[PDB]
This record gives sequence, structure tokens and C-alpha cells, in this order.
Amino acid sequence: DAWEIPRESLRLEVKLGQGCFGECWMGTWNGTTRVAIKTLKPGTMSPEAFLQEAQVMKKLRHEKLVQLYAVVSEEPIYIVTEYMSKGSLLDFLKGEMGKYLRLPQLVDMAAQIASGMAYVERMNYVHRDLRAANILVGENLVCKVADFGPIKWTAPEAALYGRFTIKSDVWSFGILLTELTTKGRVPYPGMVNREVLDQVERGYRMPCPPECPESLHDLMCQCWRKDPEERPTFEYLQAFLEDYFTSTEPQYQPGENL
Ligand SMILES: *C(c1c(C#Cc2cc(NC(=O)c3cccc(C(F)(F)F)c3)ccc2C)c2cncnc2n1CCOC)[C@@H](C#N)C(=O)NC
Repeated sequence: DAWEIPRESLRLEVKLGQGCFGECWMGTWNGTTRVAIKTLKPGTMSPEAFLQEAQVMKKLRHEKLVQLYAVVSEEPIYIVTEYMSKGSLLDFLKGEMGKYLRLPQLVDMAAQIASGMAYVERMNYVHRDLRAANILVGENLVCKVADFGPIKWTAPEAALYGRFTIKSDVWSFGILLTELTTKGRVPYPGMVNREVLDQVERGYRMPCPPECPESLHDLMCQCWRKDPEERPTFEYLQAFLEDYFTSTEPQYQPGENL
């Protein structure tokens, strides 16, 4: 494999997140270039299964996807991507860093995520796990799509019958629109996973947030139609939020929170 790397090239400087899947670290590869690294706990999971993740990352390059730099096929395993300076989007929004992110900033992010997903769309691949916990931010509020390793953020047909399409990713993206607009709170407040599947299949969807323009709530409701083929594309979503403040909501003025 030409992606492969000799083990002596990686300083694993600082630790970041642990778990039953392994762990990930901030570090320095090749002396020069700073990088993120994901390990594997040899006891908990298998090599050929955990390495099918990298397989996918190999065949995907796009400026709004996290870039796999390198791999290490022997335990302890190391999948090695670029490093993103500002951590998870979830952490960013709840964080003091995003006490002051007004709609303008938030909608641009959604546009960059969208573009990247519109790429995934173009490549006939499927994420199965789109939510602010798997979006990374870097300098200038660049956002990128990741995948580390359930039901509020995924569409019914997927949760139930396992029909995980790109249209399951559109739904969740709609739910991600609620994270960006709430400063990274959880969806379905005072609701728990089994009460969610009822209300949703019964037809319950979330209301337009405080001070979030209804244009965005309608977009979410396009994201969350039950008939999947009549949810919109990431091609359309991208162009939509790209033009949001010129074409859809140019009246817009800020306020307390958005
Ligand atoms: C730790 C972490 C990282 C990182 C990383 C990382 C991610 C991935 N996964 C992908 O990006 C991916 C896999 C499959 C498919 C796709 C698709 F299709 F969407 F493109 C993407 C593989 C390997 C690695 C190393 C990271 C990077 N920069 C800054 N901080 C980072 N952190 C810390 C997280 O914030 C606290 C992350 C992982 N992995 C983790 O374990 N979180 C708990």
C-alpha cells in the first residue's frame, strides 16, 4: 500500500478523546507537518473491519472532507488525517468560541458542510452519521465532514429498516440545521429515543427555533419529509444556503441570538 508509513515518523504529542473504539491524538508527522491520529484498542475490535474506514477515506478527496494523509496496517493501528485547529463543531458551538456566532456565520458553515456532502452525493457514497459531532472546524471557520464511530439524528427508514441512502443523510443534515441554530443543544428537548420514533412517524417535527427565519424551518421540513425521494439534494442545498441572504432572506437583520 502506497499510503503506508514507517512508525518512526509520528510523535503522538497530546491526547484528545478515549473510548471503547480506541483513542485519538494531536501530533506531529514527519517533523514538519502537524496531524491528527486515530488509534485502535487491539482487544475491543478487529483490524480488517476497522481498516475498511480508511479504505473509504482513500477514495474521497474534497476540500470539505477531512484528508487522510497516512495509514499503519499493524497494531497499534494509526489512521492519520490532517489536523483541524478548533475541534468538533459541537464543541465549537457550545463553547465560548461560539457565544457570538450569528446566523451569517452559521449559514456559511452549513453551506460548506453541504458542498462537501454534495460531493459525497456526487460520488454515490453515504455517510450514515451526519451530525455536528462529526463536523470539524479549522481556521477562518472552515468546516469539514468526519466520521468516528444514535436515533435523533437519523431518518426513520434508516433507524428502522436500515435503508441508509444519501436521503437519510439529507434528513440528518436537516437535524444538523437545528444544532447550528441552537448553539449546539440536543434536538427533541425532554424527549427520549423511543418517544422520538413515535412522534416522528406520527408526523411530529421540530418548530422553527427562536428568532430563526422560517425560510430555514421550511428547509429543515424539506430535509424531513417522510417520502425520501422528495427530500432535496446536497446540490440544491449547497446553492440554497450559499445564496441564502441574497435570494431567500435579504430582509434579515440580527438580534439577541441570531
Ligand atoms: C479525534 C479527532 C480527530 C480525528 C480524526 C479522524 C477521523 C477519521 N474519520 C473520517 O474523517 C472519515 C471516516 C470515514 C468516512 C469519512 C467521510 F466519508 F465522511 F469522508 C470520514 C479517521 C481518522 C481520524 C484520525 C481530529 C482532527 N483534527 C482535530 N481534532 C480532532 N479530534 C478530536 C475530536 O474533538 C474532541 C476523533 C477521531 N477520529 C475522535 O476520536 N473523537 C472522539
